Amino acid sequence: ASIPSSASVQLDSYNYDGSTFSGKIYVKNIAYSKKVTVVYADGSDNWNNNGNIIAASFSGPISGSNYEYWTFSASVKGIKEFYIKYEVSGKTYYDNNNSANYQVST
Ligand SMILES: OC[C@H]1O[C@H](O[C@H]2[C@H](O)[C@@H](O)[C@@H](O[C@H]3[C@H](O)[C@@H](O)[C@@H](O[C@H]4[C@H](O)[C@@H](O)[C@@H](O[C@H]5[C@H](O)[C@@H](O)[C@@H](O[C@H]6[C@H](O)[C@@H](O)[C@@H](O[C@H]7[C@H](O)[C@@H](O)[C@@H](O)O[C@@H]7CO)O[C@@H]6CO)O[C@@H]5CO)O[C@@H]4CO)O[C@@H]3CO)O[C@@H]2CO)[C@H](O)[C@@H](O)[C@@H]1O
Repeated sequence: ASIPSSASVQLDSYNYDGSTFSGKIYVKNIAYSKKVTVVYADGSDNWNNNGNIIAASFSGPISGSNYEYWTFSASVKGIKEFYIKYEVSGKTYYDNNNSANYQVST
């Protein structure tokens, strides 16, 4: 029911199974073609040069607003933390939980 005040992209929710990492993200609908991904760090907290990636996809719009929902679920066996990246209209935005990124306590 609650949504982002101003961010172009912001984390709705996330979860880890031990097996599987999933979640939802708030995306500001600024242009039609989008690219929203989650980039996480090693079970050893290694970023692999931003290479541990997980593509999210459009799930549904949020009525009464200029924001929408994207979802991500994938199989991951080792993960310490992550951040969210968003590209549209040649611009990039990020959700890095105010530079600390999101820790996954597994
Ligand atoms: O794998 C299949 C498919 O993958 C890609 O498509 C992705 C998008 O990349 C991704 O962003 C997401 O789209 C969501 C979006 O996030 C939501 O906001 C919503 O979209 C709204 C949108 O916000 C509205 O503004 C409105 O869109 C207008 C648009 O503003 C206007 O420009 C025009 O769109 C044309 C566009 O400019 C052209 O580039 C072109 O694009 C074509 C591709 O060329 C063609 O190959 C094929 O993919 O279809 C594309 C779109 O048809 O033509 C566009 C029109 O034909 O008009 C639109 C309205 O038609 O409305 C939409 C809501 O309808 O929802 C979308 C998803 O529903 O998810 C999609 C789907 O996976 C990749 O871009 C695409 O090429 C691949 O086929």
